[PDB]
Amino acid sequence: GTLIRVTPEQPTHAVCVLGTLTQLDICSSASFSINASPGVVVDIAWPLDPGVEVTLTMKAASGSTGDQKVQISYYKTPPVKALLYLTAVEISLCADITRTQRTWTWGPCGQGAILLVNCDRDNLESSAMDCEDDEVLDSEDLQDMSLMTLSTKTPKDFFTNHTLVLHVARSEMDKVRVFQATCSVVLGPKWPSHYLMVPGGKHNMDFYVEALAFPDTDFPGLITLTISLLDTSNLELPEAVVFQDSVVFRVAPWIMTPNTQPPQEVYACSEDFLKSVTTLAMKAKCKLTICPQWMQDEMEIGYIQAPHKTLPVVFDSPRNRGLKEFPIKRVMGPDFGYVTRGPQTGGISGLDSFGNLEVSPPVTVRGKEYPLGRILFGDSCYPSNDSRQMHQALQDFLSAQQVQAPVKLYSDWLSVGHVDEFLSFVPAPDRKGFRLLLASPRSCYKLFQEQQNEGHGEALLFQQKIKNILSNKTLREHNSFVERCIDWNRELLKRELGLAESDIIDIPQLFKLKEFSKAEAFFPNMVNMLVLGKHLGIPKPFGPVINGRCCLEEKVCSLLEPLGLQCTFINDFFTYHIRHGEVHAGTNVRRKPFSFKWWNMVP
Amino acid sequence: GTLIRVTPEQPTHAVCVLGTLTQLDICSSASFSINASPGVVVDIAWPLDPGVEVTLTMKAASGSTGDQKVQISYYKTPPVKALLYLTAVEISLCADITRTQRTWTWGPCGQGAILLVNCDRDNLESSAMDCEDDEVLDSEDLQDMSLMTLSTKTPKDFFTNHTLVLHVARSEMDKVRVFQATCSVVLGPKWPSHYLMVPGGKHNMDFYVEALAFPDTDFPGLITLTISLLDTSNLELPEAVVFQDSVVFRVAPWIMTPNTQPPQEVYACSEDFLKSVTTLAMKAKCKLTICPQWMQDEMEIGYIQAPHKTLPVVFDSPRNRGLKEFPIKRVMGPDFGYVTRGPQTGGISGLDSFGNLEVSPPVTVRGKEYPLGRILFGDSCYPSNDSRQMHQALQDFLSAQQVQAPVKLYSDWLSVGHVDEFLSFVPAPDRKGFRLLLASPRSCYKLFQEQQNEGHGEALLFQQKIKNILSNKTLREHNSFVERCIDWNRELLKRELGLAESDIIDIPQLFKLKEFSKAEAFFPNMVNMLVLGKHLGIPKPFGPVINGRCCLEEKVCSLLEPLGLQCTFINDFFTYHIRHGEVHAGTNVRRKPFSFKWWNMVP
Ligand SMILES: [Ca+2]
Ligand SMILES: [Ca+2]
Ligand SMILES: [Ca+2]
Ligand SMILES: [Ca+2]
Ligand SMILES: [Ca+2]
Ligand SMILES: [Ca+2]
Ligand SMILES: [Ca+2]
Ligand SMILES: [Ca+2]
Ligand SMILES: [Ca+2]
Ligand SMILES: [Ca+2]
Repeated sequence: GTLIRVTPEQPTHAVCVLGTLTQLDICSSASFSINASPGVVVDIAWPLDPGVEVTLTMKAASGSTGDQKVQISYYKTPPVKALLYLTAVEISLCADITRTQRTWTWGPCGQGAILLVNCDRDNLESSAMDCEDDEVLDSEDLQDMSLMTLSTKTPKDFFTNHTLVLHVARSEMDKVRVFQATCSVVLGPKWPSHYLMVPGGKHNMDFYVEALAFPDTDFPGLITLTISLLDTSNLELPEAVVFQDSVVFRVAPWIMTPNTQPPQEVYACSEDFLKSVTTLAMKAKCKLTICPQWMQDEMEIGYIQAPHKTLPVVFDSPRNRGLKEFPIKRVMGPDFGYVTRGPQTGGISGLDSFGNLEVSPPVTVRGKEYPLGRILFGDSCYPSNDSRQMHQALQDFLSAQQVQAPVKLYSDWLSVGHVDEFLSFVPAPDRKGFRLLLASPRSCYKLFQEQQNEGHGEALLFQQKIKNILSNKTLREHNSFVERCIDWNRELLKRELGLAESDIIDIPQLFKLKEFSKAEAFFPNMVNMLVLGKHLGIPKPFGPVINGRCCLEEKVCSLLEPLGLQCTFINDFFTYHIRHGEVHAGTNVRRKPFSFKWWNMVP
Repeated sequence: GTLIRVTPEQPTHAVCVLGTLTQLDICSSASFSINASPGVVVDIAWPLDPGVEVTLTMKAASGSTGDQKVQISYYKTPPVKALLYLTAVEISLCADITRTQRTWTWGPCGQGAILLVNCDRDNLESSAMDCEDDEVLDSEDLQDMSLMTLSTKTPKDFFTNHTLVLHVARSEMDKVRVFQATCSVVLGPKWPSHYLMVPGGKHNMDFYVEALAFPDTDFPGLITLTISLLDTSNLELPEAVVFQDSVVFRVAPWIMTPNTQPPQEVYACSEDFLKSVTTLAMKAKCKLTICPQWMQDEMEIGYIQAPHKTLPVVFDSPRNRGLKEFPIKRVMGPDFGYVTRGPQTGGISGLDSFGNLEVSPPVTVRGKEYPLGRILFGDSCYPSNDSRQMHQALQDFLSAQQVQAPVKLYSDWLSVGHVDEFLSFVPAPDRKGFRLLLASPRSCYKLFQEQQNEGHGEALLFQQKIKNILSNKTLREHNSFVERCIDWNRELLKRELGLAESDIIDIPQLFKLKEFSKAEAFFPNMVNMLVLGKHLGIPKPFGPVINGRCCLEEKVCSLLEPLGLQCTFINDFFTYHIRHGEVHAGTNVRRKPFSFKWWNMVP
């Protein structure tokens, strides 16, 4: 908004940007009438009372300075004319604010452009994320960036006495970079403002914007870019600002992908195990990449999305065991982004591994819908000197991507400590579209007791007989405490995901307590499975054999077959189980991103 | 929520905390009926279909373990009884959540206790904020803290096999401390969890909680304290959690105090100037403290408030000139809190001085009400190599106190750079309850021109004559650019405070451009005034003398008299004006805090 003050002493000269509101102070220097050239529209809510509001609007840009005029006449005495020469310009900075009112808003009916972190590597043969320099080295790189467009409509000579400057706050320049195209940098970590070399008349200049940081504890994730129109007419004074406009970009969050999303690519380490996963992949329709152990624990493949582009992004875990380089060389690349968090030289724990990191399927909870589901990750029930957690920097980061609003589950009771070890999700053809698989000691005691009741108490696990497993009073106590622990999470998941019992399938699974009374799988942990659509790669439990078949496998089939799930039991025993993890821990999946556009959520 | 599983194999034993929801899984091990002792109420929404929900509620705490029982009978065959022995306890952690549903919410109808930073010094003769140690050294200190209360109702022997532990996340322990009273620490930066020594029966233990950090960029300002009930019955297993409850405190923000709040105490430095402010104070009803120059620029007196207590808190500016120690020795003390921000060894600017920091009066803006008004502070219109700003750490801090939602105004055009130099607010007996005073070159040219018209063009400012001031073409150009700058802010303030023109009074004030074309006051800056209720201490302009009186003083009186304001013109010329500041820059005020409770705002 602007208030021009006019005077009989002499004429006023002023610019009006189309779309702003220009009022007029007629009273300050001195009844009155107003007449203006045809291009000016004087609405006028005359007596010389200062409560009278007089606005001026223009419809077309001027073709020449002082193009349009307003004449205010003051009247017992003869008239006194105060003159005002106006020049109208179009000054509009444009973005994709309708995601295909200078505030960013969530929702299908909100407004605000979207910006991707340029955290992938389109560059020829380098090893750096594209955004860690001040150059656009490849044409393909521009697809990842967001287009912003300055449009001006001015007289041929306007920029004789005006300059436009594009700028970002100092607090946000470390998070964004802006290239101008005919590509060179105009804004970035080094430069917060830049004078545009614009010609008079009708012009358009394209800018390409990338982000350099994902939202975090210290970054809500909004970047503001402003254009300012400056009067540089009087050579003995500074620039005076005449008009300021600006777009607000929101930095796209890193988004995770539940087991219910159609798989696209599988990952593992390098013999018979390797072959069975390679059969599942080929059935699941996805391509396969291999590495020459715990491919689950070191990385998590998410994605970032915007109306113009969407690409997968690896979340490299701060645990830095043998697979440490795999995310930065093999996965990162063209349309494959990269993020990491946490201390990299050491200072982590086992809950920092990404088998401790999962997402739920889309869910609705006492009204609040979570279209991308909710990150699940494990920790203790309270902090003590013995208790473990995922590092605060990872928790903080997942929360700052506000979209899959994380839930803390209880995993510290397990030796290894991964939510993976007691839970999985699977597709289902009805009811919310999935099932929760929770590991269940109750279920396996039931199954074994029924087996001994039907006469098979001499049947051998692995070698232990059913009769002995059930009579073992310590095994039972251990598995009761483990039931308490899993049950605590059952109810967490129930509350935080809005699940009912009919959303949940118990899978027979027995546990044992070992070092520091932490829990480990008594036989191969079936819930630690690889979900490749409806083709499931479950660990071979090597269960009691009744009627020419493992009664364990049989029970799971009874449970998952009627959901249209096809169970394959992979042998991972000497290769994986005895080393504290299973099929799910020896693998990873790239899955299809949600169709639902994260920015349409109202978190 | 809890789901107890009952079995014919043998009786189940379980605790139920009053106020939780206990359901029953009758189907897992195996028509049926339920009968329970009188203390249990079985609502029951029978056939043995697993879709049948069976909850149990208790009304009184048990007097002894397994006090209450539920008997589930299974029935062609004769009955099979599964038994369940329940023990009910009261476990309730209490706070002042109704500020005189385990989420903190803003508003007159929301919920959540409030926590003060213990940033004052009640301690005898020390020099440290109370909260920088793990001791409560004085009884008086407990008034600043918030009371939390654990109530238990259990059988005399319950804590034979259960322990309660109080805890805070590791991410929040550095921001809170908790003392237990009969006072010693149980939680804090060192300790995230603690085992409570509670006796069976009916007990209550008081805790006293203080906060150690104000909300900031890295602290939204919520602290969560949780109690956990742990079963420690089986000596060969870890503790199993049975019940978790928790209160959420919000850390009270630092709140600033507009010129419209009744003054309580004035501050200055040590001759005739000093005496005139001492007359104004004594009329304004407030006490006076003095220091043996720019008392405005180094500190800002705000306050923190909670239902139990409210105290003033100094905001010591990172500029560290001669007055650097004044906030930490003279102001800080009993019921006088302390905060600071920004780099303290150097790395600041003049916009960092707190004459660059003001608040508006309470205001409403296109619907959104701001009951505590809005922080105003100055910066440039865009960032260049020459432009100045208030340090990001100060801006970040003021914004994180979400309450007086800051507005950036344009002050970098002034030499010194303070919003103080072009604006003040004053009480008014009508219309929103105040006036905005903006400095106005327009007004003074008008006044002088009218004076020369009425024959006084030989009248002497200071020595310059009116005739010459008006004929001076450079003075005029300078004052036009300065008008552009003040006008830019007029409209900012109009938009961001919802002001209309009738909220604003122009005060005649002429400026000159000097070093680097920055602006300074041509004569004593009248808008830089000390507002002590309705008693105003304005700088003596030493204006042209007409009719035995400065026509400048006269104009201001014409302007402020009819608002019931009493102008006193203090001479600060050789003492203050010639050193780049005025009365407002040579002073400070403690003012009465808003009656409106900040937590009732919906920011
Ligand atoms: Ca680049
Ligand atoms: Ca790229
Ligand atoms: Ca890594
Ligand atoms: Ca790309
Ligand atoms: Ca994972
Ligand atoms: Ca203390
Ligand atoms: Ca205290
Ligand atoms: Ca200081
Ligand atoms: Ca106190
Ligand atoms: Ca101030």
